Amino acid sequence: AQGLAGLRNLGNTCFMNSILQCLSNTRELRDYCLQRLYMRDLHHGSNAHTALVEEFAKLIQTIWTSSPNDVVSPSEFKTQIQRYAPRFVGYNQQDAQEFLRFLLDGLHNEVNRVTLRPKPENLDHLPDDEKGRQMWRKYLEREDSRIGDLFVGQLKSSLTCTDCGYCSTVFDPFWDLSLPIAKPEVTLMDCMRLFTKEDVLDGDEKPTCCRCRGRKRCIKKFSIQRFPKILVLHLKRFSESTSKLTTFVNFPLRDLDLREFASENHAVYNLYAVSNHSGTTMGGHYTAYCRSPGTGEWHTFNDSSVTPMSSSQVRTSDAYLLFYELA
Amino acid sequence: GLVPRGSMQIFVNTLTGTHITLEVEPSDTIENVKAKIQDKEGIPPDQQRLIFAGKQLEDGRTLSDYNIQKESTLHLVLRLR
Ligand SMILES: [Cl-]
Ligand SMILES: [Cl-]
Ligand SMILES: [Zn+2]
Repeated sequence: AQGLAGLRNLGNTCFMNSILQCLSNTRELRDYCLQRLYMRDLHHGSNAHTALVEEFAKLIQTIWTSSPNDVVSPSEFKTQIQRYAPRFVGYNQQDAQEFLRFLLDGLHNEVNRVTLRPKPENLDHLPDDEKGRQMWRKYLEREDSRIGDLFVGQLKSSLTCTDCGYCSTVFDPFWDLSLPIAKPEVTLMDCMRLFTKEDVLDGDEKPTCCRCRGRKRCIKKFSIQRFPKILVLHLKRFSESTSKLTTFVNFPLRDLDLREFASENHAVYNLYAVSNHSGTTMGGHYTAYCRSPGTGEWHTFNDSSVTPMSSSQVRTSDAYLLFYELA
Repeated sequence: GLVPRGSMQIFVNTLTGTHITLEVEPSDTIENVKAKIQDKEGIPPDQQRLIFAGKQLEDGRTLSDYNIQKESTLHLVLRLR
């Protein structure tokens, strides 16, 4: 059995182990590491303060060459991530999505195919899809890596003035989607429908219409212009008061079909990993449930302990990040 | 006679997925932005994280540093720890 190594907790580092296992079971990212394809994309050597991709790929290689129930230490890797992002120095608990964002940022910068980034323009003459394509091209001039090949999509936001009827569109890249908890019996599709719903911006939220030249009630709506190969869904388990929102969100393990949210008319995903947070907003504990890319069986990865589980045990109210791969 | 509104507007997707509209300048720092979110949402700046184009926006940097333009959306999330 392959890739079934535990990761030693180093002192409140469950958040880091959870994400690492989710990444370890991200098949193409794992393969980029095992095939050492990153060595082609690094532009020069590292030193002791800059070897983030090196240490991340070596941890991955170690996990994928282990025997089941081996326990691997990610202490070297932690040294590199806290050098890149000093909020991770020391041994306080941290948020798994915050860690994900910083880690993928450092990995991407280090393997960015763009070695000297370029330094805006009026695209009103273009149809929407072509404006999207041009904005994507522009983003790729600055950010273009194997890591972005996997996680990056593009959101279209349409802002329509209820007075002159002008719809302003903007296209924002994304590397994950943080989704609101919707609604009883909440599904992930309800949460994505809430994310993308027409949102009426009125009262103290009236935008200034760039044609009426005053504050106007506008309708703002999202759709997905480009779907990423790996879609990370972050559930905003934060209630208004602050404390953790523990709602059971029913997400599917296969056939998450997001075609309804597309900007135009390949938006079917299968789950392969979950980062779980259990406990109080502070003092909680992270685990991961991951589908092995080779066998399709699920395992719970809880720091040192890797145990088998049924797929029926994957969906729980503690799920916090969902890792989906295009079918 | 009022102080002027910011020259550019951006949105923030709040904890319930509804948007707020912020009056800002390119030169505003992320701390200024977090202060505006505090005004609208009542969430302490020290609990806020703002995501845009996969980047978590860092204090000390400006909107301009991240090439955040008109009508972009910042995604507001807190922490589970
Ligand atoms: Cl669903
Ligand atoms: Cl910060
Ligand atoms: Zn108007």
